[PDB]
Amino acid sequence: MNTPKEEFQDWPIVRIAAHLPDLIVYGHFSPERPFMDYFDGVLMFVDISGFTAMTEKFSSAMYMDRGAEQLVEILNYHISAIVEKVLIFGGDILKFAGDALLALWRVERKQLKNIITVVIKCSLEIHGLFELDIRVKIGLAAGHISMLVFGDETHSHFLVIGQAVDDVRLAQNMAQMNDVILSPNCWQLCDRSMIEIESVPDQRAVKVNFLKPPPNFNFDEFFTKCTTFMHYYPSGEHKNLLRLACTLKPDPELEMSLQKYVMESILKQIDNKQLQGYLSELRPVTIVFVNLMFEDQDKAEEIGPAIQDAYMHITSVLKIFQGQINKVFMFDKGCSFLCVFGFPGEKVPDELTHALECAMDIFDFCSQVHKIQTVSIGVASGIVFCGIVGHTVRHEYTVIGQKVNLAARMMMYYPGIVTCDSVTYNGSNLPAYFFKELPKKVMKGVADSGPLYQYWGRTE
Amino acid sequence: MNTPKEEFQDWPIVRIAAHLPDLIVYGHFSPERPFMDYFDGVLMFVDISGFTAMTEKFSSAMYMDRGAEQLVEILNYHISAIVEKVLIFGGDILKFAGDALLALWRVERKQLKNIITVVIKCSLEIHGLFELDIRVKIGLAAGHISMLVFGDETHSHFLVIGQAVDDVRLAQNMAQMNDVILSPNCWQLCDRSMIEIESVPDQRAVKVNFLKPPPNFNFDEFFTKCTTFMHYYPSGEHKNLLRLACTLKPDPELEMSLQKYVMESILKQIDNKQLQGYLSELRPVTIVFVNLMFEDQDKAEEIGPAIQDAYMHITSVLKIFQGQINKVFMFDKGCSFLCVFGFPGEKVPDELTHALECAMDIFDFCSQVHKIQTVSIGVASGIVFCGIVGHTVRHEYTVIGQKVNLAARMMMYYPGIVTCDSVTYNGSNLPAYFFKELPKKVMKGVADSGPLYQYWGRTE
Amino acid sequence: MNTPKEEFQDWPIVRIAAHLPDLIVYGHFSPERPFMDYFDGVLMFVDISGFTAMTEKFSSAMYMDRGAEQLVEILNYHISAIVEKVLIFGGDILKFAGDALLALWRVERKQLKNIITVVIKCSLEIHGLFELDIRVKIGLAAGHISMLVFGDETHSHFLVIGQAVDDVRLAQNMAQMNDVILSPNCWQLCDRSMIEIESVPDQRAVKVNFLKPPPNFNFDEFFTKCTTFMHYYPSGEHKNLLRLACTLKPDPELEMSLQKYVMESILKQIDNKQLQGYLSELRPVTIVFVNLMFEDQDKAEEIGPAIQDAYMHITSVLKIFQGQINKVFMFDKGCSFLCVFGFPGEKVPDELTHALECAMDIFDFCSQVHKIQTVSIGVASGIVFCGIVGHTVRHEYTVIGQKVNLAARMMMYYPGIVTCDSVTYNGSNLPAYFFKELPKKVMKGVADSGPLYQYWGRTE
Ligand SMILES: Nc1ncnc2c1ncn2[C@@H]1O[C@@H]2COP(=O)(O)O[C@H]2[C@H]1O
Ligand SMILES: Nc1ncnc2c1ncn2[C@@H]1O[C@@H]2COP(=O)(O)O[C@H]2[C@H]1O
Ligand SMILES: Nc1ncnc2c1ncn2[C@@H]1O[C@@H]2COP(=O)(O)O[C@H]2[C@H]1O
Ligand SMILES: Nc1ncnc2c1ncn2[C@@H]1O[C@@H]2COP(=O)(O)O[C@H]2[C@H]1O
Ligand SMILES: Nc1ncnc2c1ncn2[C@@H]1O[C@@H]2COP(=O)(O)O[C@H]2[C@H]1O
Ligand SMILES: Nc1ncnc2c1ncn2[C@@H]1O[C@@H]2COP(=O)(O)O[C@H]2[C@H]1O
Repeated sequence: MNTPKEEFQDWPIVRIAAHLPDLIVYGHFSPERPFMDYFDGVLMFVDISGFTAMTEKFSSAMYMDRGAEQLVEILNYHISAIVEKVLIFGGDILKFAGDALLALWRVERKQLKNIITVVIKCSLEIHGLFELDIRVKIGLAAGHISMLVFGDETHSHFLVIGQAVDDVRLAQNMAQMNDVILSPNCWQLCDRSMIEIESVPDQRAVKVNFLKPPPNFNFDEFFTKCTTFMHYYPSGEHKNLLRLACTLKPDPELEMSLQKYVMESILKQIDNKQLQGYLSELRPVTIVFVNLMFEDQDKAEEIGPAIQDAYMHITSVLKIFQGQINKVFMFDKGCSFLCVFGFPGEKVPDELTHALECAMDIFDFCSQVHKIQTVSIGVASGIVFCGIVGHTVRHEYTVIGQKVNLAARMMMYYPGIVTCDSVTYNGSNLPAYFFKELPKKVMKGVADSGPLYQYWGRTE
Repeated sequence: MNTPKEEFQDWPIVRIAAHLPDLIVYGHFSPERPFMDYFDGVLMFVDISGFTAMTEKFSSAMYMDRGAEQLVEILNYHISAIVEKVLIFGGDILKFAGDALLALWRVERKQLKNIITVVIKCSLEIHGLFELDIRVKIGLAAGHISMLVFGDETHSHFLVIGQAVDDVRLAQNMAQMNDVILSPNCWQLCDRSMIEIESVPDQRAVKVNFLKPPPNFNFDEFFTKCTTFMHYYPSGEHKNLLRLACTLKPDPELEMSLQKYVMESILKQIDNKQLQGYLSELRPVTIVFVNLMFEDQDKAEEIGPAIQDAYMHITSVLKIFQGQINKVFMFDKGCSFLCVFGFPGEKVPDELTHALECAMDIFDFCSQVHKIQTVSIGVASGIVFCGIVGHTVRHEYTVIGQKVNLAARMMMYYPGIVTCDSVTYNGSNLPAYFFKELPKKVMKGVADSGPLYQYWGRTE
Repeated sequence: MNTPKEEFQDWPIVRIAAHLPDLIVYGHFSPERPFMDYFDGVLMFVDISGFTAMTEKFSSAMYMDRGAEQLVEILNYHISAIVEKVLIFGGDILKFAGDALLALWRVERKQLKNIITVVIKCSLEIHGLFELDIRVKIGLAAGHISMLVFGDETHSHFLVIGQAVDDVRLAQNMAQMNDVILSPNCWQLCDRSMIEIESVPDQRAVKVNFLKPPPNFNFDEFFTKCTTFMHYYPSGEHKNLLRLACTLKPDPELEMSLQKYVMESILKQIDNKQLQGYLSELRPVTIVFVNLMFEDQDKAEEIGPAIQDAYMHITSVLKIFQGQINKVFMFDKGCSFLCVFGFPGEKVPDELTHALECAMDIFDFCSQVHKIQTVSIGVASGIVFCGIVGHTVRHEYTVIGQKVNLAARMMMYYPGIVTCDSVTYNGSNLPAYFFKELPKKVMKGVADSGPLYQYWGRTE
């Protein structure tokens, strides 16, 4: 009797699971919204620099209208290699945002010290692959982490929250190219007998210099000990897989739960109802970047109800005005929603007007949600890259472009108002007195923004 | 000199062959129609219960318009596992019908006894995989089998015929969930020293209790002996394949012959001229289920010419009225054609009227074909699942739905007339006196049919 | 720590590289046009006979509108096997033209003798696979070879040039079915102690009879020695691949260079923006076969500037009149461009008129380019097969059909004018006095051409 090969089965549930972390795939938590949970872990925030500028260059004539295809290929080639290292070192990729990603090693509190060594080693190997003018910067944090899941009956979103989350962002932002930086708490919890560091001027964070293993040390054996504490590390018969999620079996209840996190146009491609090619594009869109600031953004039980309330109105007005939520994350200050008008299927003239009216509506509503202290929204319009970024086994739809960065910076440097760029202002069919021309601010990461405006709105 | 890997070649002929049994793929018989051949074998009829009800539930809002995708995935996950067991035990899957399938072990007469043991073991392992409220029922028969091939210059269809065929259906219909039932002849021919059974009240068929191997028995060694008699069992260099048909090589004469069995829209997908996704759908259709009854339905030489004659008119009127033959099989009483109006590409309003006029035409013509004793047709309209069901190496296009079952039951419980359901009646643009409202019958497998009607037709 | 499988990555650059030889993929030469380089090598020209006639037959009703699909499958099955042998013996496939291909073993001059033995062995094994009424004929040449690359800022084309190139064509044209013929120079350079031959009446070329290895000879060991001189032979960790090009890594500069050789509609399919199926078709087109003759067609430095100049005008007028360059090669006499009107996306009525006006324009312009001695153009219209031919790892878009051959023969047998077939003449919307009915010539490879015409043009 034969024992024939089992071909890998690439069921729709497995293709769905590529777009999600283990934290959600194996989370089995309540469908109630907001849902909050609490755990401990180590966070790694990896940023490739230089892709934002490459994006502008891939629009030029030299790429012969295959700029989107060439961009996603070279990006995925590099990002895939980082993803592989994260996964092989036992991490869970939570989200991709442009040319960056955020990874988590969730463990019980007593194992944080040893897992931090693992993550530092991972980071140093990652820094290694990049010895294309592209550099990698890495921020690490460790400690208490909260998770929020918010959404409605057909869509779900998650976020991680708390000091470790704020810390990992602060750390990555101080990093110079090729630095691995540790949060203050990460450095207080780490195995100091092995991690040689250098102080960072005016900061309590530190920079990793090198690993200094002791005499009998064997990283393989140590790693193996750490894998006792890693619930989903592929092992035994599945030690040849990058993710346990590759073995997920059809299960309609689980699939119903997981698909709510994934955009409809992505589900269409998963379902072989649309060609793979059409989601990689360089196309004119409007970014609407919404920031909600709270009194205490480390306190999920306070902020979760507010984010949910805001989300319920945001999703509804986006639907009216033809926009979509591409990504949500916690900033240094606030919960941000990266919203996009014009992407795969949704398109118009008056797209600009709609973006601005939608922004004002979100501003007016969210400003009155309990516990939201300040709302800020930046609106910018131009050619941006849209596509699936990452590795075959772990990837997400994301946007990359100078206008994405400009909207984010606008929302940060002009808090409490709705701002737009010049493309949006000039292009909109709105009268000029609905706007106010603003003082020009020098903005981290922005060469020349062009004139900027506040959308003051219809009256006053 | 290198000896590089040969990648599996997934030629169009191999993709075609997935839709057909070895009986046709390696049959090399005459292109004349009708063509009849005669052999012996063991039949297995496997029915999954519960999918029909799942179908109705996958239309509900909870599935978020991915009901067809979710249904076919969970169905294929389960059906694939049954297919694998059948193939590994040496069987040939003849056809899929909804959530059921029919498999054949063709052997010389002296080997029936030993092959029945093989098939019983297979069935018990199948019953095993299912220890989703889904149960499996299995009917087994053995003896003389006839095959009919009928068709025209561009389409071919096959059927198996005779007492063993009637028996395998009777056996499966007495089975309670999880039973394996043997036909009377199967039980008379089997190795009684090993097969422990229980009598079935008012029946000569029996139910399998267990296998009772004797002292020196080794199933592997026994199976190996049986494989001497199995012409296409994958072996040697190809022992890692589920089917020898996976090695089929391009051959335009053979492909021309085999494609005649496969629907045009399936050939389009095989040819990479249409996306895979679009054939899985939950869509409103009309089923027209035609039953032809004969004086002796076990006698191919009598019934073959009649089926061919009926087929020639059916295919032509279906073409006029935009219908298609989805499946043909022998019932307990008769040769049935499962015909569908509205599926992938063919669609209209007046679809209902056309279904009814086509049905009446088929009824009038077939009632006058020599040797057809009675024609019965059931017409029902609703949402039905349409898609490719089975395993990657062996699968077919089929339909599943409560309206498929209702049409089949109508045709059986109201013989000699054309009947329709209420959806079809109310929806048709035909005057009401073309119909007659019928007494309601309690019908095996039908909760509440709604009012039913006879299509009496234009005059009388 | 796991070491998971790396799945083959089928990046867009690798899919591009399938359409090109190693000569271009790893050539890294100047973007200047014309670019010429010089080397030595052995050429093999392999022709399958019989596919041209199969093409006409795959249009017949028996193929049930899947003639293109069936044709490309059976062709690729056979051609793939020839490709594999060429690659495993260390050759580089330069181009496919219909059911023929041309392969190169580039080596330093001192190694020509031993490499010729390798190529003869390859050819004898190829002749072996074909012991479908299809025969294979092989011509071999060896010596100095020039390469020309010509083109503009977005398209590139290459050619090989010189006596060895002329010789390999002459040799293949004398071959009877199943012959392997050596050019005079090939026979003068080969290892005569091992290659037994037969003279060819009125020719200095010879025919291979057999290999006569000496006593201690071991082909494997000898082959291994020869692989020292083969720059890209897959080896070590990559000894299981048919081409090193299968390992190519994303590199936007390299991809920008390589894509210029590949048709836009092919790049669309590579990019998963169009279904694979649609490029295999049997469709009515017009072939415009342009031949440029030079005083000395073995002298790249003379002819390269002329071909470039001609190309610059040809590409521009083709664009106006909706045609495309499908292939370019050196004939016995001249550089020929195989141009096609009507293929995937480009289509009209007046297609015929346009083909003829485009032809006349090319004729008038190219006749005045310095060093072009004579221009000849044949225009023929009918159903031709268009599709990707070859192996998964090495294939190209090409056309096959009796009308392709007829246009080529017209251009050769009626030099110095523009000729057309009867389909083109009758179909064109041009007045009859724009033409001249020509004497009928018996033409190598042409049963009955129908009446032929000179397109005399508007005036005289
Ligand atoms: N896809 C994306 N998702 C989120 N942010 C992005 C994306 N592309 C660019 N950016 C932002 O650009 C911002 C600039 O400031 P930061 O680097 O602190 O934070 C950065 C990101 O939030
Ligand atoms: N693993 C360690 N344990 C104790 N001290 C350390 C360790 N690694 C680095 N140091 C540092 O030795 C450093 C010398 O450089 P700094 O001035 O940056 O700050 C000093 C300490 O922070
Ligand atoms: N795809 C299908 N093909 C044939 N029959 C079907 C299908 N789906 C449901 N049924 C029928 O529903 C019928 C009800 O009665 P039986 O179970 O005896 O026979 C059953 C099948 O013939
Ligand atoms: N393999 C066998 N050989 C002989 N008798 C059998 C065998 N298996 C079961 N029996 C049964 O022993 C059974 C006791 O249960 P029943 O009353 O169902 O019917 C009786 C016989 O049919
Ligand atoms: N795709 C093709 N490319 C080039 N030539 C072709 C093709 N199909 C048929 N032919 C030609 O038919 C010609 C007839 O003469 P030759 O055999 O000398 O050269 C042959 C080829 O050039
Ligand atoms: N390898 C070889 N070395 C020398 N002579 C050869 C060799 N192979 C064949 N011959 C031939 O012996 C041949 C006898 O046949 P021909 O008349 O064709 O021409 C003669 C020579 O060309």
